[PDB]
Order: sequence, then C-alpha cells, then structure tokens
Amino acid sequence: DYLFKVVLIGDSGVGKSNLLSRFTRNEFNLESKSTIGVEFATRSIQVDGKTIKAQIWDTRAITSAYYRGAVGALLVYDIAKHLTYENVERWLKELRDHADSNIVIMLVGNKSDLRHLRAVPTDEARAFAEKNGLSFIETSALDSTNVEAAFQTILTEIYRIV
Amino acid sequence: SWLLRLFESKLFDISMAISYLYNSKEPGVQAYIGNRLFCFRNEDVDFYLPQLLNMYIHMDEDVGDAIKPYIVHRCRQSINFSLQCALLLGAYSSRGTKLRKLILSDERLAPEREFIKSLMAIGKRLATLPTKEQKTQRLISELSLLNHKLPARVWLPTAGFDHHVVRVPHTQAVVLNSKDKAPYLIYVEVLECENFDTTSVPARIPENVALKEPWQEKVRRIREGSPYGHLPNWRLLSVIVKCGDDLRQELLAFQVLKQLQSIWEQERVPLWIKPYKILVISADSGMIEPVVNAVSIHQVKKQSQLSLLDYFLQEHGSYTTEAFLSAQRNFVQSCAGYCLVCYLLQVKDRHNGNILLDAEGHIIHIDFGFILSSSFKLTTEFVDVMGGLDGDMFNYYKMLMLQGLIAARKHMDKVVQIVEIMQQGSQLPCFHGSSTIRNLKERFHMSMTEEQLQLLVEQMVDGSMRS
Ligand SMILES: COc1ccc(-c2c(C)nc3c(NCCNC(C)=O)cc(Cl)nn23)cc1S(=O)(=O)N1CCC(CO)CC1
Ligand SMILES: Nc1nc2c(ncn2[C@@H]2O[C@H](COP(=O)(O)OP(=O)(O)O)[C@@H](O)[C@H]2O)c(=O)[nH]1
Repeated sequence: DYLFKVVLIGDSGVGKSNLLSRFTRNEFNLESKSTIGVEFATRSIQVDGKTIKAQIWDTRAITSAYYRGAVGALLVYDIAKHLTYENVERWLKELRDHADSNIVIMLVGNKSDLRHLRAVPTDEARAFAEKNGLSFIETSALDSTNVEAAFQTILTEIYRIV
Repeated sequence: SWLLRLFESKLFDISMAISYLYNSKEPGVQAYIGNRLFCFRNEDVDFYLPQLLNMYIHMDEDVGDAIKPYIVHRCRQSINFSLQCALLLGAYSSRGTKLRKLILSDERLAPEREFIKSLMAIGKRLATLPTKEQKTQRLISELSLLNHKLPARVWLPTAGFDHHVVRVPHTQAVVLNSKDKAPYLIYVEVLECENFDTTSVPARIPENVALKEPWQEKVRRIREGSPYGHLPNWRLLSVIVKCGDDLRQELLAFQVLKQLQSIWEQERVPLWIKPYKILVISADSGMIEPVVNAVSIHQVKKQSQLSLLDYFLQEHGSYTTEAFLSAQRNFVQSCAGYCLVCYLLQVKDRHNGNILLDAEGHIIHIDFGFILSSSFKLTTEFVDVMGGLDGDMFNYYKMLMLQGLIAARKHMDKVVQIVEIMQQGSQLPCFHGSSTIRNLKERFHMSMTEEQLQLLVEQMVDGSMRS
C-alpha cells in the first residue's frame, strides 16, 4: 500500500547497522565491516489494518540528497558512550537544515544490555526526549528486546498523518 | 627461519603457497611446498589446477618436479581429476606432452574420450546448415544415435559430482546461433554416484515436445517422459557445446569472477554476479554449464516487442509490487557487480546480445572475449529500471560500485596472481601487450584516497551512459 522511507543517523559506532539487520533480517554480528556511505534494507508490516512497507536507510562526505523524501528518521546514540549522546545536539541542527521540517523522529539509545557500562541514564534521555519533539526508546540489537517495538511505534506514529 | 615461520602459521594457505612457488627461486622452498600441497583440501587446490599445470609447462624442471607428485596422486585417486589435467595439459601447449601421455596411460579412459569426440564431431557437421532451425533438426537426429550407446562408462566433468550419463533428451536440444561453428545447448540425464571410480556402470532402460518454459517446468516434462525418471537416483544436467571457440580466456575470467565473488562475500558488499563453469577441451573447443531461468536481452525484446522497463512490469508486476522491487534490487546489485568486472578486466564488445536476464532480475554478462591487452554500457533503458538518474536506487548503484571497489583493493593480490601466472609463456590475445598485468594493477588505483575514488566512480558512470 504505502511506502515509508526512513533513515538511521548517529555517530559512527552507535549501532545503526545491527539495528537494521536485527529488525529486517533478525541477524546480529559482533564483527563489523564499516559502512561505506549508505545502505538500505526493507521489510513490510501491518499497522491499523494496512499493509505498509518500510525502507530504512543506514548512513565525512555528505550528499544532502539522501535526506530527501524521508517521512521518519531514527536518530541513534550509544548509551555506553556519552560523547555519542553529546553529539545528538549536533545531529539535530543538521537534520533541520537538510530534511523535512515536519518529519517524525525517534531517539534511540542502543546497547542497553551493557548495564554495567552505562554512561547515559534513561531518565536524562527521556527528559530531553519529551523536552523536545522526538519520540524516545532504548534498544539492544544484541538482545533485541526493543527493536521490533521501535519500528512499529514509529511506523504507527508515522501513519498518523490522517 | 623467518620463512619457515610464516609457512607454519595459520596464515599459510594454498594461495600463499602458489605465490611463493611462482616467485621464489629457492629450490628448498619449492620442494617443501610441493609436499605441503597434500595437507590442503582437495577442493581448494583444485581451483588452482590451471595455474599449477601452467607452471609445470613453462617453469624450471625443479618447479615441475615439485608439482608432479601431487598431480599424479590426484589423477590416481580420481579419473575426473585425471581428465581435467589431460585436457588442460594439451590445450596449454601448442614438456607438456611427456606428462599428458603418461597420465592418460596407466601408471581405460577410451569411453569418455570417444564420447567427447562425437559431441565435437556433431557440432562441426552443423556448419553446412545455414539456418538455426535446420541445425537443430540435424542435431536432434544425430543425438538420437548417441542414445543407442546410452548406458556407458562416461560422465560430465562440468558436474559438481560423480555420476553416469543415462540419457539425452535430443528432442529438447537447441542450437544457439547461426554461425559457422555454432555452439549448441543440450540436456543430459544422469544417475548420481557416491563414487564413480568404484561403481559398476548402470544397465540400459528401454526407450518407449520442446517449448519455451522455466527450468523446473522443463525437468517435470522431461522426467515424466524419461525411462529412468522413476528412479530416485535420477537428475537432469545441461551443457553448452562450443566446437570451434577458444575458452582459455573464458576460463581465466571465470576464476577472476569467482575470486571477486568471494572477496565481496568475505567483506559485506551486496554486489551480485554469476560465474558459469568452463571446460577447456582443446584450444579449439570447450563446454559451458548454463544458467537456467534466463534469456538474452535481444530475444526478450523480440518476443515482447517491449522496452526493458516495460518487460519488468509485465513479468513481475507494477513498481508497487514486492516482486518488482525485489527484482529491481536484484537488477541494481547485478549491474554494479558486472560493471566492476568489466572495468577491472577491461571487457569490450558489450551489447544486448551479450547480456542475459534471469528470472529474479539479475543481469549476466557472458562473452569475455576482448579483455585486457587485447584490442560496459549504461544505457537509458537500464537507467529507467533504476528509477532514473535522480532516483534513490540509482544512487545506490553508484554506492555499491565504490563499496565493491574498496573491497577489491583489500584483496588485490589474490586477483592479480591468477592472471599473472596465466600470462606465462602465453600466446593468448589478452596478453598481447608488454604491460598487461602492470596496467591491471593500475586499474585498482591502490594509491588513491577514498574521496578520490568517489570521483573516479562518478567518472566511470558518465562514460557508461554515452553508449
Ligand atoms: C561463450 O558464450 C556463451 C556464454 C554463456 C552462455 C550461457 C550460459 C552459461 N547459460 C546460458 C543460457 N541459459 C539458458 C538455459 N536454458 C535453460 C536451462 O532452460 C542461455 C544462453 Cl543463450 N547462453 N548461456 C552461452 C554462450 S554461447 O557460446 O552459447 N553463445 C555465445 C554467443 C552469443 C553471446 O550473446 C550467445 C551465447
Ligand atoms: N553491546 C552491544 N553492541 C552492539 C549492539 N549493536 C551494535 N553493537 C556494536 O557497536 C557497533 C555499532 O554498529 P555498526 O555496525 O558499526 O553500525 P554504525 O554504528 O551505524 O556504524 C557494531 O559494530 C557492534 O560491534 C548491541 O545491541 N549491543
């Protein structure tokens, strides 16, 4: 029926590519070949009785063109690396310069399984989360507790255009 | 000890072995490696058989003598292996002869060698028939005579496994072009073995329509009609027969494609390509294992009378269907793959007669004549399927090419080895230049920065569109 283009953005290392492989191929890997430029992956789900298909884009040199025609964007940071959370501010100034000003955004704290190495408290994030206009959740690609929920949330949230 | 240190590490593989064997002038190393060949898996070393045999012919006796023991051993434990050696040995010499005569001799292959001769003989005869259809009818008749001799001690070396050939559905055979020494495609029935070398040839089973159809539909129709079809042992194979075309360049390209496939497999680059098996029988003649569920672009345009994009929509569904977007995806990945192969090997004579389209949407290049020193097109028809130059899927096509290039560089040495060894004492047109391999290395642009490569990918694409 519909075609939803979604982008994954965030600092390198935060976990975008494994999020994509978990959600779309139900696969994970500790060993990592760096992403050169951009990838997408696709999987179809149903929300509120309608068959949708989501197109997720996993993003140095920056062709601003790929931001074009994205209804939703997952902005991801590593809970265990404060700096990655720190750069979330610079990642939001960018996105308003180069992307639809009325786009649905979800903030994602990934690697929640690393409890003992946690460098970003859930409260501080969700505080900032609802302090702004972004939806918020924490995931683990590793354990895959919140990965399905996250997409279906944002996709449901998205479809809410009418 | 510094050498021996490396050789005893995990890092030592058949690849490394061949490199040192080819380059090292130390007789102590050559002999050491000759012995070390045995520890490796037969399958892994098998892949390098064309290289090994080439070294044997054109290199110092010392090198040959280091190679010989392993070869003879394999030949003695596998007649399949024996066959491929003998065929390759002969083709690559026109030093060789002593071992060839010795290997085919005891130290009975007559059934197989006569079997193969007849297939070649058939093809040469079809030269007198100036039309495709006439050739086909002459083929079918003459193939039926083959059946008279059906249960016999022979097999198809192009097969992944050991087996006996039981039946040729001659009515199903077809000739692929109108040329003087035209190649022809045939279907072959076989009964699988656990090992050919120890097993009695099967007993005859008495003989009691051909149209455009998918492969699995073709197996059904043939099976139901076949005497042997009831048996669980029964499987259907296929090969293309080229009686007057050299396949030595074709074989070389195959190894490179297989390596590039592995490189992109080891790394995580979703390029797509399809290597097809090659069999050198002589410098004149060879066989090819064909891709099923695929037909030429040219004929796709003649039956449909459509444009490529239009054909996709007809055969898969509208751009809003899953089947299409999947097919489009398969298209884009196969385009980027083969582009890179064309560039690296400098493949020429590129047209829609030389590009096949499979049932999943992949394209497949086939004619690897005109490569390297011997002296790819991105048409708008192709760009349309990608959703246009501004399209996301088209941008992705460019993205894949860069990725696949970065991957290749990380394994450059594995590729050049295959070609560089092959150049030995060689009269192939692809080695005509003084700097065939040297230019090849330049084409990997190992010195370039990634920013530079982004630009290079762009430059490549612009060239590809002019036609
Ligand atoms: C050496 O050049 C090749 C290379 C590949 C194939 C091939 C393979 C591996 N697989 C298939 C193939 N697959 C369809 C199999 N059909 C089934 C199993 O249903 C269909 C077709 Cl036309 N070629 N082909 C055939 C030839 S060729 O010598 O015969 N000749 C060359 C001149 C023309 C080139 O343009 C036509 C093709
Ligand atoms: N502990 C943990 N580590 C993860 C998880 N997901 C990804 N990682 C690691 O963090 C890296 C970040 O993901 P990556 O594949 O580099 O994608 P990128 O961050 O978008 O470049 C991965 O290479 C993994 O090693 C997770 O769920 N838990």
